Amino acid sequence: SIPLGVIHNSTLQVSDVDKLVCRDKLSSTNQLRSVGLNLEGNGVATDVPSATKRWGFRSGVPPKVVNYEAGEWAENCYNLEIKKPDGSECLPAAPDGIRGFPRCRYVHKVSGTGPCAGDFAFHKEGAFFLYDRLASTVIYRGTTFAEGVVAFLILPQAKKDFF
Amino acid sequence: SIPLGVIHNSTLQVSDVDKLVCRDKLSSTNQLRSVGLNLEGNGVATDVPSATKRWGFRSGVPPKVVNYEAGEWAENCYNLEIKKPDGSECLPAAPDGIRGFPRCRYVHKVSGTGPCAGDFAFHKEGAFFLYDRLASTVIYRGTTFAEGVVAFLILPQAK
Amino acid sequence: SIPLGVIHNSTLQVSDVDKLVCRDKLSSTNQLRSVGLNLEGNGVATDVPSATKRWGFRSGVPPKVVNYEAGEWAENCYNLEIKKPDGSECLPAAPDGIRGFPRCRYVHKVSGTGPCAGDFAFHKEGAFFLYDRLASTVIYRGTTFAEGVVAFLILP
Amino acid sequence: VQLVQSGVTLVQPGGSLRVSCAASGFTFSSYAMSWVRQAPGKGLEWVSAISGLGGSTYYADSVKGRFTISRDNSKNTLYLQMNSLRAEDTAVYYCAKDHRVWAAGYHFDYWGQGALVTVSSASTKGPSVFPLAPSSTAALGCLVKDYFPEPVTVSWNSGALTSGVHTFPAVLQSSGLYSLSSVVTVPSSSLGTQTYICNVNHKPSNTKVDKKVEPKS
Amino acid sequence: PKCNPNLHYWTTQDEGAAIGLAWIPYFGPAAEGIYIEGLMHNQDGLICGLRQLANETTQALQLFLRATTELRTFSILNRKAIDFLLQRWGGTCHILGPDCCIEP
Amino acid sequence: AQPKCNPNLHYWTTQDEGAAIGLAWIPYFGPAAEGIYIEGLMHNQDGLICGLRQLANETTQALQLFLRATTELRTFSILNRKAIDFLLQRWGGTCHILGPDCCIEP
Amino acid sequence: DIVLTQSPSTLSASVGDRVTITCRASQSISSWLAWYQQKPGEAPKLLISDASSLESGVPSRFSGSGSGTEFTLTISSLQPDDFATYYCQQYYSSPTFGGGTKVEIKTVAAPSVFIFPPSDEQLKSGTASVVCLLNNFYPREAKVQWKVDNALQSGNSQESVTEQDSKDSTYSLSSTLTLSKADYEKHKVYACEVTHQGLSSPVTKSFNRGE
Ligand SMILES: *[C@@H]1O[C@H](CO)[C@@H](O[C@@H]2O[C@H](CO)[C@@H](O[C@@H]3O[C@H](CO[C@H]4O[C@H](CO)[C@@H](O)[C@H](O)[C@@H]4O[C@@H]4O[C@H](CO)[C@@H](O[C@@H]5O[C@H](CO)[C@H](O)[C@H](O)[C@H]5O)[C@H](O)[C@H]4NC(C)=O)[C@@H](O)[C@H](O[C@H]4O[C@H](CO)[C@@H](O)[C@H](O)[C@@H]4O[C@@H]4O[C@H](CO)[C@@H](O)[C@H](O)[C@H]4NC(C)=O)[C@@H]3O)[C@H](O)[C@H]2NC(C)=O)[C@H](O)[C@H]1NC(C)=O
Ligand SMILES: *[C@@H]1O[C@H](CO)[C@@H](O[C@@H]2O[C@H](CO)[C@@H](O[C@@H]3O[C@H](CO[C@H]4O[C@H](CO)[C@@H](O)[C@H](O)[C@@H]4O[C@@H]4O[C@H](CO)[C@@H](O[C@@H]5O[C@H](CO)[C@H](O)[C@H](O)[C@H]5O)[C@H](O)[C@H]4NC(C)=O)[C@@H](O)[C@H](O[C@H]4O[C@H](CO)[C@@H](O)[C@H](O)[C@@H]4O[C@@H]4O[C@H](CO)[C@@H](O)[C@H](O)[C@H]4NC(C)=O)[C@@H]3O)[C@H](O)[C@H]2NC(C)=O)[C@H](O)[C@H]1NC(C)=O
Ligand SMILES: *[C@@H]1O[C@H](CO)[C@@H](O[C@@H]2O[C@H](CO)[C@@H](O[C@@H]3O[C@H](CO[C@H]4O[C@H](CO)[C@@H](O)[C@H](O)[C@@H]4O[C@@H]4O[C@H](CO)[C@@H](O)[C@H](O)[C@H]4NC(C)=O)[C@@H](O)[C@H](O[C@H]4O[C@H](CO)[C@@H](O)[C@H](O)[C@@H]4O[C@@H]4O[C@H](CO)[C@@H](O)[C@H](O)[C@H]4NC(C)=O)[C@@H]3O)[C@H](O)[C@H]2NC(C)=O)[C@H](O)[C@H]1NC(C)=O
Ligand SMILES: *[C@@H]1O[C@H](CO[C@@H]2O[C@@H](C)[C@@H](O)[C@@H](O)[C@@H]2O)[C@@H](O[C@@H]2O[C@H](CO)[C@@H](O)[C@H](O)[C@H]2NC(C)=O)[C@H](O)[C@H]1NC(C)=O
Ligand SMILES: *[C@@H]1O[C@H](CO)[C@@H](O)[C@H](O)[C@H]1NC(C)=O
Ligand SMILES: *[C@@H]1O[C@H](CO)[C@@H](O)[C@H](O)[C@H]1NC(C)=O
Repeated sequence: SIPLGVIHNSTLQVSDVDKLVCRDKLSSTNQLRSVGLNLEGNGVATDVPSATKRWGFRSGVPPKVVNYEAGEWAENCYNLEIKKPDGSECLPAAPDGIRGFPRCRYVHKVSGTGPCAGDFAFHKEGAFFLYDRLASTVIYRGTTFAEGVVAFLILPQAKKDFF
Repeated sequence: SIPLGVIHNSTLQVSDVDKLVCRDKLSSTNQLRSVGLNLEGNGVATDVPSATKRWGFRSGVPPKVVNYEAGEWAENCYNLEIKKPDGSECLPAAPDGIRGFPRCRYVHKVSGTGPCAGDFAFHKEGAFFLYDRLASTVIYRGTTFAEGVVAFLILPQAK
Repeated sequence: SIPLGVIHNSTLQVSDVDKLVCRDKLSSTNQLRSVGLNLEGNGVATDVPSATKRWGFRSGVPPKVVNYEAGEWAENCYNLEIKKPDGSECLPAAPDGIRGFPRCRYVHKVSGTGPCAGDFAFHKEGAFFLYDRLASTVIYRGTTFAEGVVAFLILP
Repeated sequence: VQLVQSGVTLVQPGGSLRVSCAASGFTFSSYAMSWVRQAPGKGLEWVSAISGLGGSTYYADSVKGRFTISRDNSKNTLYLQMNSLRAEDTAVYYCAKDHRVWAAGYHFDYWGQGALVTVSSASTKGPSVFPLAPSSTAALGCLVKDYFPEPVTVSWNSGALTSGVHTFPAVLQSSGLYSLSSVVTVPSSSLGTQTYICNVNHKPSNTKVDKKVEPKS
Repeated sequence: PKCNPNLHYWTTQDEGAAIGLAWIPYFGPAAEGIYIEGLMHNQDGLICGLRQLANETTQALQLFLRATTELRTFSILNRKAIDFLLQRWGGTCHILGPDCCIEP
Repeated sequence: AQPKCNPNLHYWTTQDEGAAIGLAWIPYFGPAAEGIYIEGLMHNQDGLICGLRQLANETTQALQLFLRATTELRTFSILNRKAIDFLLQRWGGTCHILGPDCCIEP
Repeated sequence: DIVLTQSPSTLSASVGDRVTITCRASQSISSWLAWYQQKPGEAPKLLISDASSLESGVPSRFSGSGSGTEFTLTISSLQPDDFATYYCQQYYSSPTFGGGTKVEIKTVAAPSVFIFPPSDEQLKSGTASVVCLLNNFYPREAKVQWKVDNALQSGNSQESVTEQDSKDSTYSLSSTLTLSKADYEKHKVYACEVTHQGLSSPVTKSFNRGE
């Protein structure tokens, strides 16, 4: 089961699947929210050379996309134009309904030649590539993105801490 | 949230979200069904000159599609083939799985040249463009459509 | 009223829509599962000539795709490359996200000319065409598939 | 096509109050209503809105917590239930009807007379009348102090002197007690031979006092 | 506001008519002919009120369509069924309570 | 002594009921896709912000196995499925009064 | 959210004079705008809606124009009934009313200055209030400062302005200075300074305590 966080009065704990607590009250589906959090903001140095190390190309694995409703302002964002020595495009075109990251204070352009072994590019650490309300495991050409991860939490009704 | 009407007996009333009535019974998912209603019933003019004025082109807004299970027979329906002086098509091609309106008594075909100030065409009044069980905010080329809006109601079928 | 089977005592009992059984317990969504079953289990002829006769071309019917979580190892699988006398392609290309069948002991490849009067190719008996966790009513070009049917069960 | 609000109301801090907006002369359910409040000396402020059907309810960011709006199509009446009242919420509340759009937009052609709600919460007490002695044409007046709540009526000689009389609007004080001042201008020669008595009639506190103004050295 | 007291609606129903032999994909019905016809009449309230709800439903639906990133949203109906169940039994159900639907 | 986490969370999000007005939802006169989002800031709390970053990093492990198993290119039902499991665990089986699994108080 | 602003607050005008009010919204609300009219003690009355079309029963002289952010309400001829506060509401964003435009008529009159000491009965209660009276002065603009022993007093003064009188068309203003019994006795001299357009030199009226 995918982990699900719960919020308590000025305290946050995690809800186990097996344990059944009747104290928790879910009045409506609006309470549930998906929040993306960028990996850049927590605990890593933001620089172009280190970003290339984390990304890598792999084949035989189909891409998967998951939507995230909530997101965080990104200080650094990456736009990729990458081709091969023959001029072919390493990254696939962005599908319909997918847009660049909404909030980016600085967008670093990267245009360079690379070997590109494999059809799609995946993250070595496993961090998702943020997009506009869609998290994807593969990079898309000419689309501003951020490195981030998604969480699922339950929001309390009595007081509004989020949204 | 989204308004949801309930029908107790042969009358439609709406229940506010905050209040909770236990007498209301939802037996299965089949009770809930989405019904589109065409603008013809609302007494608006169905003439071609007024319909083209209500529609307008806009960019920067992505298209959205919503499904409706039930729909109403339309007396007047519109099919659009529209190009510019350079021959470019203002409206996009119909996506896979989308078809024209099933029941239309009259299909108006209007082919003329005009400027499009936007990538997609939206309804100024906000009415959805009817299709085959898919409602979209943008017009699609060469697909018969009707002007309508969608509602969601609860039906107490078995008791 | 899609049929839903339940296994309680390891014997099939029938759940009528009107009936309500409180003893059955649904703890989580993982309990529910969709299992496809191939026609090979039903004793149908597994040779290519019988399979191509069951399929036929039809227009005016849009294709539909349904997902199945579980599937069965197939002894025989069929891949179709079929064109017309003018060289046009009889079947459409496989859509994105759809892949060939993972487990096939024998993959029969038929490349030949055929009448292909229709937009899509459908099964006369009504059996679905197995695909990687996606069941489709129409055949796709150059994609290994199996003939099967889908069921929905509750796991205790 | 007329909307009727509640006449008068008075409350306490955090108190609960209901305002009823009556509607007649035209189809109610067809249109969507809304509430608009006007603070004294301040511009109009939108309170809450409800759709013609009643399924959708709308509240302001400040008003969403403590206010609740409801309407009944059968009675053609709009009820705004007010909870957790504050001093900032003291305003005349208006209810109106849609000008043009049918259950779509919030335009307002026709407004109700308005309902007065005062959350100041102060014990009702009689006003203290202090006369203002003239000087040296001569000006004299009476000062009303520490009165609650509104209104306060000022008349001279039981209305015998209506002319050259200026009743200034009420002013709120730091203590939360209103104060009013009224003056009159009369000839200097007529001051000695005539007597001027200001009448203050306060209904809630039942305080009616007539204070004559005499200038002495 | 002009209203049409007669509602002639075309729709498909899964449960209502199960005929058989029409499910086979080769011999199945044409795209134009799958729909069935129905007529609603002799009612002043139900027919006109339905048109009133859909005109107003567009307001809340538009904000939902803008919020969702899906090009095609089929989950609107499924979400309401969850909210209905969550409002009553989501929390602890107290016997003889206003929110709880339990009667001894 | 642990300033690796950022206690200030400035978040971009969408607006559910935020705007109660009815003259702007129409897409033609509506705001652009870039401008629909609303901003908010959470501050002066160390626990709530850091714990949020902690859960998603751990959730990524279990989430990856789900995306690989499902053939859907885009899965929007992950959050909605959780709401179904919430109700199924409590009221799915026979609910016994004064029981541990059943939520009923007399 | 979005809050529109009004350039004129108080505009002087006369009968039969063209009046133009400018209401500019911060964002682009396109053509959705309305103007309202509120008389003293009276409910607001709809003047115009959508900035193009006039409500039925509204005089034809009133008109408006402008698109997008810019809006102008224009009255070709002003009438006696036309004196009221005007607000502009835009329906695009959260409902927001303007600051309002009050319309008045503007000769010049000289303010009469009258200062009254606290009454003797008021002293026994322990509170002393000094009242400075301004009467029969238009235009409306005026400024009243309190000077106690040649010292400016800020925050301790309360003022009120009456409505224009129909007959003589003259406003009246009263300023009240409230102090404790002890503070009043310490300072011997209390003064009231009045600044007005009619008076070339601001006139000051002062009195001595206990005199
Ligand atoms: C839910 O159902 C609702 C009800 O049906 C529906 O609400 C409708 O919304 C429509 C939005 O577009 C609205 O259409 C507007 O109508 C304006 C009126 O124009 C008159 O003249 C037109 C040209 O001849 C006619 O075609 C119109 O029918 C209309 O004619 C009559 O007008 C009177 C009022 O003058 C009206 O009486 C009203 O009746 C109702 C009850 O029925 C109430 O009793 C009202 O109190 C009463 O006043 C009549 O009903 C009406 N019809 C008949 C047969 O008599 C029109 O002016 C609007 O155009 C402007 O906006 C559009 C937006 O697209 C712009 O494109 C356009 O350019 C206009 O802007 C101005 O254009 C001028 C051009 O010369 C220009 O000079 C100006 O500068 C410019 N203004 C600027 C830039 O600011 C618009 O078409 C319709 O009236 C509404 N329905 C009703 C009954 O009022 C709602 O949409 C539905 N919702 C959904 C989701 O489906
Ligand atoms: C959740 O959040 C977690 C925390 O952010 C995150 O955990 C991170 O996982 C990463 C896994 O990839 C991990 O990165 C690894 O780090 C290894 C350490 O090498 C250090 O030194 C190198 C040489 O100078 C540097 O280049 C490296 O950047 C790295 O930098 C230092 O790392 C240490 C160790 O963590 C760190 O010290 C730690 O500090 C904290 C306090 O800050 C505590 O005190 C700890 O006790 C202390 O250890 C330093 O701070 C840090 N420096 C600075 C300046 O901060 C590195 O060796 C790894 O690379 C190789 O190993 C992996 C193992 O498989 C290979 O995958 C990888 O590709 C490398 O292997 C070689 O790669 C070559 C290039 O591709 C290839 O050619 C070779 O073939 C291949 N080798 C072989 C045999 O094939 C790796 O970079 C990171 O450190 C973790 N975070 C932290 C803070 O430590 C987690 O991923 C998140 N999860 C999700 C789901 O979001
Ligand atoms: C669920 O599981 C079900 C059970 O397995 C399964 O049902 C199966 O459905 C298919 C439907 O096509 C059916 O196939 C039909 O079989 C008819 C029987 O034909 C005989 O003879 C042939 C030739 O020798 C044998 O190969 C057959 O096995 C069968 O032998 C036995 O016959 C007896 C009856 O006497 C049965 O009881 C036995 O079961 C059967 N088998 C065995 C092992 O004993 C066959 O006639 C059918 O052909 C006709 O109908 C088609 C319908 O589309 C036409 O397309 C076709 O052209 C034929 O129509 C006419 O036939 C005339 C005959 O001469 C011709 O002259 C005409 O020209 C021709 N056309 C016209 C227009 O007139 C058909 O092939 C299977 O038999 C059946 N399974 C079983 C076990 O019976 C379901 O599909 C499963 N569903 C799912 C979803 O999986
Ligand atoms: C969450 O809790 C705060 C504060 O509550 C106190 O501090 C907590 C950490 C915990 O120790 C509690 O047991 C304490 O009571 C709430 O803030 C107060 O809420 C009350 C109403 O419940 C209100 O009267 C006070 O003015 C608030 N301020 C205080 C007491 O500091 C808060 O309302 C709770 N809800 C959330 C999630 O914000
Ligand atoms: C059903 O609706 C009709 C409407 O005329 C009403 O008379 C009746 O009381 C309602 N209830 C029934 C028939 O149980
Ligand atoms: C299930 O069936 C088996 C068959 O051997 C039987 O022994 C058992 O009692 C049945 N019930 C349960 C709960 O296992």
